Amino acid sequence: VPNKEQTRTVLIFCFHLKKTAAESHRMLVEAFGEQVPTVKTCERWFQRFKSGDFDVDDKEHGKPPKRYEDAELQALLDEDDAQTQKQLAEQLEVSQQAVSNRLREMGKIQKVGRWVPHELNERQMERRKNTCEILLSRYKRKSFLHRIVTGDEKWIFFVNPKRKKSYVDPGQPATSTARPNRFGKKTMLCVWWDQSGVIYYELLKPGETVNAARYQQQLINLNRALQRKRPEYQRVIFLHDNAPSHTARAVRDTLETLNWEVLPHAAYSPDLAPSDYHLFASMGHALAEQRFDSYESVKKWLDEWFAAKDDEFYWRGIHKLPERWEKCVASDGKYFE
Amino acid sequence: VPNKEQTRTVLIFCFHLKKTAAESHRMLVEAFGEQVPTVKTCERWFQRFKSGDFDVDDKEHGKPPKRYEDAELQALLDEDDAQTQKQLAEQLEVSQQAVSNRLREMGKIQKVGRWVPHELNERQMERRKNTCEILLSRYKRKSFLHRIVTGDEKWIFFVNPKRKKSYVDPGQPATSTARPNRFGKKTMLCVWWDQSGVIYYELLKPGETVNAARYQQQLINLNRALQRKRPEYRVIFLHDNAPSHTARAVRDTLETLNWEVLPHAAYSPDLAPSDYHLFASMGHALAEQRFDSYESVKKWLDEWFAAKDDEFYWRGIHKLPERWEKCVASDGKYFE
DNA sequence: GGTGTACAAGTATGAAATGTCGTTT
DNA sequence: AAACGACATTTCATACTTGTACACCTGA
DNA sequence: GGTGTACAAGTATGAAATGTCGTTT
DNA sequence: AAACGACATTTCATACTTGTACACCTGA
DNA sequence: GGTGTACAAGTATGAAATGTCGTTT
DNA sequence: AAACGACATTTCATACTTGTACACCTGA
Ligand SMILES: [Mg+2]
Repeated sequence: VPNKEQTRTVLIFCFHLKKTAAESHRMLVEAFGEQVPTVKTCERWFQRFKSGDFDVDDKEHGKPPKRYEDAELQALLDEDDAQTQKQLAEQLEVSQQAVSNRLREMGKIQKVGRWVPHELNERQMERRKNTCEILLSRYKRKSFLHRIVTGDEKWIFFVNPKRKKSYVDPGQPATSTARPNRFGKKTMLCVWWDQSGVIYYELLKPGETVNAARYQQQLINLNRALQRKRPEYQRVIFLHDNAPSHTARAVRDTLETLNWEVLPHAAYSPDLAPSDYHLFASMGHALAEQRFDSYESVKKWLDEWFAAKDDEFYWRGIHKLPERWEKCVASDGKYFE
Repeated sequence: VPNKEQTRTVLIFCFHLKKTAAESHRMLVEAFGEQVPTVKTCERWFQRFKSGDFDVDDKEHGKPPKRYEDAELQALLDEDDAQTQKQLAEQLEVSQQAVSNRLREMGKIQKVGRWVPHELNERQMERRKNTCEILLSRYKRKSFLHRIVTGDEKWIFFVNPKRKKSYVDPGQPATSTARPNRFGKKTMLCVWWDQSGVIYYELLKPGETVNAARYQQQLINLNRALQRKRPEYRVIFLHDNAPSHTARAVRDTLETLNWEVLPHAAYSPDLAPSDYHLFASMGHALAEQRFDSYESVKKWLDEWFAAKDDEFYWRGIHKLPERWEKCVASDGKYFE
């Protein structure tokens, strides 16, 4: 028994044993059995050989025509980066599966879009832009992160329920997890800090609130702790979000009469807020799947964490603002990647 | 020139030509060159033919021994269905990458879990098993759907943003969308329907509320409507154990109509036809939809409920049995 | 920020598959 | 000459390992 | 409850690869 | 006989097109 | 929804324009 | 009719609570 390839392999052999084309077939036939290629084929083969050849592979056959240029489909991506296969299958007068494949046939993967903080509008971006433009402007003259202190305020739900992803045979159901209670115990901690480390942190009582005075009282307690915890600082650059409670007529005056550099920070720019993006964020993660039995436990936890984190950490967080702005700007104020 | 495959093929030729090993070999050298297998080899090859073992392909040779047996790592899935590779790994003293694959090898894929309403306290489940148990029992006797009217209430924000999914070259930004303002312009539709269709529905104006008072009034308008649209009508009202629904006030407001309060277990939106099936459809339907006007909403709703094929409603109300048959056989823990 | 997966590219396993050689036929 | 009967010495789909690449999450 | 992606199977291109056959040497 | 022009006859990777299968959404 | 200022718009409360009196030419 | 001082009694410029609006977090 021979085949269709190894077969022709033999004629190469013959071709080197000088046995003439037709000559070879003669053996070839009698070699195995009549059920084999023709003479003609061997002449052709030999003909192909004489020139200096060898079947690297059969040459590409005839194939139907591409029902649609390749980039013709790439145009659409260019228009709407995120459509559905079904959608393109229509714009292309094709099936969807069809597109499934062309897509594979090109780098193309499917990614989910980032969620972003707000529909920033003209005037808002414009603000951001400059803001950084400036801060960044000064960060060049010289580093003042070295003397800047920030802090913001974010919740801490007593139950971070994690949706669990599980490994299993297809058609097999995954681990189901119980939704969170939209109205359950949650303390609203707020903290301040700077490059060298944290500074002072209060954890409100479950269901507590921050008022204009409330705020004030806090800076104060803050200060007392600051001076003691921080030598050098005995100006200091304060950076906090344009809340309504931080944009307090009183506090503006409780701050001024306290003397602190009220560092600017555009509206809706939490990606410009270290406490936000780098600090809370870190927490965010390891703040997960975690459940909190009692308020004290949370504080209990807040402490451990805050501590363990090598001084380095914070440094970075704070020492990011540069690049952060640098983006804020280059991005023309739009948020950024 | 030849190779290893083709070569072997030659000694297939030669064989059949009653040519000898040490003979085939001779040719083989004069054929291509001296850069051809060892005569020895041929001989060996020959023996393989005496048996007719026409070597179709080579044969698996040396290989390291499996570090960790197969159903071994699979036995850890049986414990915690969903661990991380880094974790299964670190329990089989083997690199992670390593795992990725043995998983890959076994017909194993990862899929994210289902979300579900609430943790059912040992007790809370008992409640459900019976509640169903019973209805299900009542159903065997008679088919009381043909007269079942239910309704629950659901919000409707004016903007419903959806994280977008874009196609592009690896490492590349996907078209991003801006977060929904959690607090914002939203209405609060309230509707009742039955197997045959929708009967009546109010859409409480922006930042609206509901109080025993209000509901009564609703329950009532409902009736009116119900009657002028539903000839035949006893009647079975199925509605969640809200606070404004378990109020003695309305407890009477219903009694004063014969209306049959069907039974129902707390934390059980998955037996709320009005919920798991009516809204449900609507949900997709409201995707990425924007509403510039409170009326625009009322508009859509109308158009929609019109659009809905009659049968659809039926199905929703006829799922009820299967649903319970499940409800029970699951012991309360919601199903799937 | 912090993980989690899966490609890419090295490092061994180890029994073929081949080779070398002295020895039977 | 033509095989053999022993060990050497190449061979090469395996199992695993580092090394990355990179979708995505996390703060809003 | 609804829809979006991809693994199956079929199925018509259509030119390279292969056949059949009467010339040519 | 050996091989070549000439007009028929296969092949086989393609490009799509129905069928599904099934993760994951939605309702909460 | 939570918390603030800036401003429009219904109210208490204090200060001019008036009204009622009693008294003398 | 005349023209005061004294107390009422209405009027009206003006110092309080109220009640909307838009703003910035957030997103439970
Ligand atoms: Mg409800």
